[PDB]
Amino acid sequence: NFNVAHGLAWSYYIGYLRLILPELQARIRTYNQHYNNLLRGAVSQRLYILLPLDCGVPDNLSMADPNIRFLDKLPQQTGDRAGIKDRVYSNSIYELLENGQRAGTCVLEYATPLQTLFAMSQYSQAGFSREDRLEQAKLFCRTLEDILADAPESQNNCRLIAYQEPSFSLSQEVLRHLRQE
Amino acid sequence: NFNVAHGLAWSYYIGYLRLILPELQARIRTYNQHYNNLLRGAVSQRLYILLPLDCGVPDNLSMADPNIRFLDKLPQQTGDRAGIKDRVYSNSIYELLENGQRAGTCVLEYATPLQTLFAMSQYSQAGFSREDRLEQAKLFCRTLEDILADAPESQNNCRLIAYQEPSFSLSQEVLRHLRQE
Ligand SMILES: Nc1nc2c(ncn2[C@@H]2O[C@@H]3CO[P@@](=O)(S)O[C@H]4C[C@H](Nc5ccncn5)C[C@@H]4CO[P@@](=O)(S)O[C@@H]2[C@@H]3O)c(=O)[nH]1
Repeated sequence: NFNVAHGLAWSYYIGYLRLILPELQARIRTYNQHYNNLLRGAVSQRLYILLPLDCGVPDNLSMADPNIRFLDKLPQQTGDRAGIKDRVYSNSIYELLENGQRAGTCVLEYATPLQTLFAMSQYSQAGFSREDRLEQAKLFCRTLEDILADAPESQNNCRLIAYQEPSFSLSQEVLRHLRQE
Repeated sequence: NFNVAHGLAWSYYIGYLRLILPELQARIRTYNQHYNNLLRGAVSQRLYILLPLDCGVPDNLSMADPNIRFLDKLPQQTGDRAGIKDRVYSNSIYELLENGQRAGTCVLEYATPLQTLFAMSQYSQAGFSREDRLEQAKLFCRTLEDILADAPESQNNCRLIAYQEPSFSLSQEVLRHLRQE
């Protein structure tokens, strides 16, 4: 089933990352200056993209880790897309708690296509086993990192976080990446 | 490359159609009663989905046909999705002109995944020829009509319009479907 992950990786890039990454640093500037709390840390640059290989994508991040808490939204990006006037691209800023205190602030979300690889394995008519799914989850991440390696839109404004669950802390996995910068 | 279209069809269903179709008749009710012009035709039920097999998806429908004109937006649907608080699902209402007069009003848009099959054929690193693309465009449409055939969310609130360009009128192709109901 090689082609499934390949197509979803190209779709994620073409349909989302190449569209929102060019305007992301500008949107974070705007938030930092005009909407961020005077007394709090600037939102970090770069979109943090969670890639659970078990494809467990909760809709609420706080369900993954209590130490990951919704703070605010960036200014919305809108554009005409395929006959939709003002299609909305929205992103969410999280606080990452270390010892019940804020250790960092970033734009953070899951790669939605993985929620879709999950659903596809659950639907009989899709013909996609749960074995197929760990494999295609890996291929999706690889394909996406190859694409971004050559992408002119990734000018260091995007960070992939791939991880496997065997006590594992997501907030710690994000802070580990966030602190490399 | 069978698996490319298959995955994008399942993604379109899981990631969009199964989420927005259940709440679509309610959203059209609301528009008809509270926002539609007193003196104009009700917006038709059902989401009209354009499926050009040449995968030519302009962002503005008026570029496909001057007789297809943006009228208004439905009320926005929002929900937490994969760590995005209040991700926005937006749809656009078009007037279909026959003889410079309104012959019909419907929620109308292109299947975005086809814009993506187009882009994929244009990018060297995707490894996807323009021959592959007409084939995968056909498979996408088939896979999608099989999915919807069994879908509990498609309770006759969704209409696929597949078409090939060889004078062809899109507004006439939409009015032909719209008038079957
Ligand atoms: N027509 C129409 N189709 C839609 C819409 N929303 C989703 N889909 C389609 O549903 C399938 C799976 O959706 P998913 O969330 S898993 O994947 C998306 C995720 C990412 N896009 C975004 C956008 C905003 N915020 C965050 N990410 C790229 C990827 C492909 O996005 P596309 O636009 S190219 O098409 C998808 C795909 O086929 C919509 O509003 N209109």
